[PDB]
Amino acid sequence: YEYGTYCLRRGGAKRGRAEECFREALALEPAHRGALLALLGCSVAAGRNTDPAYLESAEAAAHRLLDVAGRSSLDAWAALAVVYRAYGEAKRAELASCEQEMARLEKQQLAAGELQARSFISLANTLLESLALPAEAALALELAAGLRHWPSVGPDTRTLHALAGALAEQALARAAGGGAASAAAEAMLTPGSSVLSMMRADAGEAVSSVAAEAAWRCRLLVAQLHKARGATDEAIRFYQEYIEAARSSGRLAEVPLSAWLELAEAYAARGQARFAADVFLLGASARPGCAVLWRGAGRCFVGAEELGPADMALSEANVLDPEDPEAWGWLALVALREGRAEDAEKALAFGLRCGLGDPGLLLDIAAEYRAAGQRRAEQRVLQEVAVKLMPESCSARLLLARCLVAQRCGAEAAEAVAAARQLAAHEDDEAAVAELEAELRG
Amino acid sequence: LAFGLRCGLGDPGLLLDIAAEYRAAGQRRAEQRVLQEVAVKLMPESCSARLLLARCLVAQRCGAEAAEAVAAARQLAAHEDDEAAVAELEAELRG
Amino acid sequence: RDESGTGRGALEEALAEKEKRAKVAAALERVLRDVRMPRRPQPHESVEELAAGDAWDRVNGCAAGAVGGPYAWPPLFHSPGVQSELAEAPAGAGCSLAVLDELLTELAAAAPAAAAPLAVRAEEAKARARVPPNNRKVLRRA
Amino acid sequence: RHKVAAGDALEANIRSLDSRIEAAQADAQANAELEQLYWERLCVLRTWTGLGIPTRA
Amino acid sequence: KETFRKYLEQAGAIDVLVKVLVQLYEEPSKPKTALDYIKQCLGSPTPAEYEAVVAERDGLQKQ
Amino acid sequence: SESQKETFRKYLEQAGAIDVLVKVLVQLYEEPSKPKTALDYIKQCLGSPTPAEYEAVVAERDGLQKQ
Repeated sequence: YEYGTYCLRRGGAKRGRAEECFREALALEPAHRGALLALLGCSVAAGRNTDPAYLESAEAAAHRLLDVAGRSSLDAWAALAVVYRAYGEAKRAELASCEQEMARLEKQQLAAGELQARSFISLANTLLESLALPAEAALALELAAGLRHWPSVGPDTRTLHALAGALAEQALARAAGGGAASAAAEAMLTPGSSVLSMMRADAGEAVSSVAAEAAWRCRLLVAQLHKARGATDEAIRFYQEYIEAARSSGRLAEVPLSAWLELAEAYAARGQARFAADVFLLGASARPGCAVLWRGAGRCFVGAEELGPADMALSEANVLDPEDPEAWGWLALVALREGRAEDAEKALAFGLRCGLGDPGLLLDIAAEYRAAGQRRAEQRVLQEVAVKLMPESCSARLLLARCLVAQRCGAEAAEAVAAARQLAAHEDDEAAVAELEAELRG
Repeated sequence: LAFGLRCGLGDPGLLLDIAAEYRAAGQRRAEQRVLQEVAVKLMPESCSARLLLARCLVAQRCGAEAAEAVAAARQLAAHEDDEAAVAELEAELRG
Repeated sequence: RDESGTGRGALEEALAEKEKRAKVAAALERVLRDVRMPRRPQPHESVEELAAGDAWDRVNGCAAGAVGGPYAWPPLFHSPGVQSELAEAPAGAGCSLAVLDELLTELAAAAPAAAAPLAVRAEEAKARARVPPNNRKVLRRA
Repeated sequence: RHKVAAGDALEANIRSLDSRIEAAQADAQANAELEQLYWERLCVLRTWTGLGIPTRA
Repeated sequence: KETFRKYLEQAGAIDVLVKVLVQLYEEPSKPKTALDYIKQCLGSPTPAEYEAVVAERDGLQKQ
Repeated sequence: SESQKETFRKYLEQAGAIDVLVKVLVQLYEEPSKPKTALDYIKQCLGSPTPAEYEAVVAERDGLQKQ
């Protein structure tokens, strides 16, 4: 299920792989979360006509699995109702009697129908966040709207419905990735918006017990919408206000790691690189378990050219041993900038033995080696980065050719002659090729 | 294997077979502790085993083990196809 | 050093095989669901061909005296292959439905063994004649 | 009334071929003609579609 | 997956396959080698060498 | 009709089988170089449209002319 969620994070690339993982989990064992994930993944199917094709007709097995998970389950009946309403002509009529079964059942528990709308919202929260299916979130919102008791529902549940709808809209914009994602952000920033109403309800302390938990995420999404709109300074101010509220209630209790990364990126976009490094270090100190944030904190602190705090953070980044292919390389770059030539060479070798080398970090390390020039180190770094990390980029190939020419005269011009035919669509590469030909002739 | 290494006589063919068995389900530490000792102590004059260990070390750690490839370039097992294989391995290490 | 040389490649190969199987099943499902039998025009019958049907409908389905009256059941339609099978008189409609049955009654005494195999083909011809050739022909019969 | 009688002969023909088909399925289990029968079964089925005969579930 | 299906729909191979299957189902006398009937419905597969040889023979006859 | 559709599916499964088209689909998916027209891919799949003995008649005639 974790692998399927990771695959569904990149939904448009490995959807077949995610479907295969869900099928493998379902064949291995009956899991409610796995069945829900498989149903939410098959629910779109490009309008139920893609490779899944009649997955709408095949979801009778999913409905049977839902009935096996719960004999009288509001969430299961709501999932079946959502599937019928999104994929049928009259099957929602049987879903209305299914919803009427729970409506009579919910009254006995009290002996309103607030749980009737709450059943769809829980499926909406699972689809939008855990399953990352904006289409399934929209279908669950449609089912919640199609619940029979529209007028008498709870305003806090209606506030939860509005928060789910805003999350679904943001997820739809992010999954589309085209047109104008800021147009939805402009609508959310326009006067009288639902996100503004959620912020006003957060400001109001009368009903803060059950509304502020969703209002915090609403404010974070509003800050992200402002950042996507472009007002990075005002978005950073709103995000800092949200972080202050998080410090008031519980700092790592929400653990907004992606939001902290976005805030660090927004602060680093402006000139406050040292302030961005301080904020990243504050988040890392608040959450000592998430050692992956320490790598980004050290990368941000390296920009202020203060190698002491950079190495101090890089030690905690390297505490997480194996998955530090970029952190070990950054530590090697820091050591090569300050002194430890042999240790930097060993750490660069360890980073190369690790999975992936970062292109920009490799270019910076190659520039540092060129400054503290060594022919063998330049050949080990720049040529490897050009061959593997940046095969398409001809500027790195030209730099490696110049380094090899300076290292071993005109006799090492084999790579220069090989890569000199196609070089970066001219501009300055014509002058670079002219200099390379002059060096080869010399 | 540690007990046998502490023991005096390591058999060359048996060590080569054990190294091939480890390479079938490769472990880098086992390969470095087996094939290097076999090519150094059991058969230093040999070239084919040294070339195989050089190929394993190159596939393990890229340019850090190019010294073994250079040593394979010194003696390439009476040339023939072994010299061409060593040249291909050297080109791969350069790439 | 993570031992990702083996195992990870096998998992990637298994994922690729599962994806290929899913894509093949999807293509097969699309091709199977695309199946449809197109509508076609009703094939016309010649007036000479229609001449044999109506006379047979008079002889087999409208003659007063046959087994079933003028509304004998099940209905039958005249086809050249079935009619030639029955053929294989002075009124010109010999070896018809009414003519052969009395002949099969007549030829049973002389040659029951010959009548046994011929009636097997005749009954199959009688069974096939129940199937109408054309859509409007059943409407014409009705 | 004419539509039911035409489909009655085809359904009996469909029953007769399926009896040959199911036996050929048993024959294949003990061991092509089934593939030969299906097109003839499709020939009978399309005639019901062509004439517009009512289908039986 | 979905991109491959979209590319196949743009190519139109599903339409040709459906037409071939419709022709095969409509033809009563089903051949034993249905792939031969499918190839006959499709057209001329791997005939390029024979076409070149026939063109060479026609040029020899003309000259 | 449902019976007509079931008979068509059974006939397609029996005669020719889905594996013949599945092999072509699997080859097209495995090959990353896919053309704009799938007719070229079908022709590359081939399947001897003319028979080997049928195509050999012109070759035998040419050989007899050369003899």
